[PDB]
Amino acid sequence: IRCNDKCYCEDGYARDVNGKCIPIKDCPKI
Amino acid sequence: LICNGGHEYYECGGACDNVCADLHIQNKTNCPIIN
Amino acid sequence: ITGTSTVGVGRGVLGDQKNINTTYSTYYYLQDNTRGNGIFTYDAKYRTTLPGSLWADADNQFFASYDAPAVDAHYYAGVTYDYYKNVHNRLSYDGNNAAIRSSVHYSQGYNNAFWNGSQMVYGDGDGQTFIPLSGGIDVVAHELTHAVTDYTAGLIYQNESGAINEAISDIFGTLVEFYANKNPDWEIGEDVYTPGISGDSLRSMSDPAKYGDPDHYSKRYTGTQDNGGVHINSGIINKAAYLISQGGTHYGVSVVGIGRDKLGKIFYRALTQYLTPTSNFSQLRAAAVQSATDLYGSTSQEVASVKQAFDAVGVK
Ligand SMILES: [Ca+2]
Ligand SMILES: [Ca+2]
Ligand SMILES: [Ca+2]
Ligand code: NA
Ligand SMILES: [Zn+2]
Repeated sequence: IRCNDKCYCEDGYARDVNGKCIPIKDCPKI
Repeated sequence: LICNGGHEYYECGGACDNVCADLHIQNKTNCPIIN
Repeated sequence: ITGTSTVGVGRGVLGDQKNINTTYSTYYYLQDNTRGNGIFTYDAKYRTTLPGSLWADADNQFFASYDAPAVDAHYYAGVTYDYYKNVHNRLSYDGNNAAIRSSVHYSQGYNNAFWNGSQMVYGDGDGQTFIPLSGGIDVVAHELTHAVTDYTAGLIYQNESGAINEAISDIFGTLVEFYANKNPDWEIGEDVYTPGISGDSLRSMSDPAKYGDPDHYSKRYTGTQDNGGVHINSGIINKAAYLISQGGTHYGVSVVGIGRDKLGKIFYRALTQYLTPTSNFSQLRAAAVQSATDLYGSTSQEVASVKQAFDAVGVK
């Protein structure tokens, strides 16, 4: 219904298991 | 707000973040969730 | 499931009693076989797995606090189905009686609702700024209208096409709210937003500027936040739709109101016949003007009022 008040990872980065934004090249398989 | 854990930022934006586990189906710019 | 079509009773988010169409097979399920290929309501149980479990109840009485979001998701989905069927001769969101699926209790403290291409999903809210979002008929109808748009115009959810996508949802969300005719208004989400503030809402169609949204093209947001302002720039279109229906004077420009039914007819035709995935605000104007021409003729008040309303919000 509205936008989401959120923290987002920067482009190039993604959340690990810990919830930390890390370089996408450091993400694991899945 | 603040969003100070590293390589992140605040916005009132879309529903999807970049999450390592989900990158294969969705990300910030390819998000199927319509608010 | 397959069983016997029954009528249960419960209480929604705002504490109002209502009857709901259920299906009995050992348990009573929130499965309404009276509308198309069914309306199905699921429990996501504070998790993010979708759709979760088809809602099962032992006695067909849905009066527990935990039941309330499900009652309203199910009921309001039904109302929205009836609106599209009865008013626009449209059978479910795809026009082919697609099953309508909704999940409630999504995640925890989740201050939003959505359509995900397959189903509706409602958070419970954090309890202070939102309560469970299925409590708002406008919110429910807004989400299902996203499905309608998907299957018709395909308005890309970004920039101007995305703001049109949003406004279409607020327009029909509001028209479904009026159709049900309980406590209708031209505000969005008033029934589930800030339970400790009366009189406010998430957005206003009558006065988008009340919550910082533009009410004129000259004030459009052109940055990248919120998918290029889809929930912001929708104000411009919402204000035009409000003026078409209700009339008024806006930055000195008067518009003659033609009422909600004609508004809905004009915009439904625009959405289903004239809009495309890349439509911008000028193209929506052309679409609404052509729709009103088809329906009412070039010399009509209706055509003139569409032109005046888009002029008043600076959309040429
Ligand atoms: Ca019960
Ligand atoms: Ca409303
Ligand atoms: Ca409030
Ligand atoms: Na209302
Ligand atoms: Zn929306």
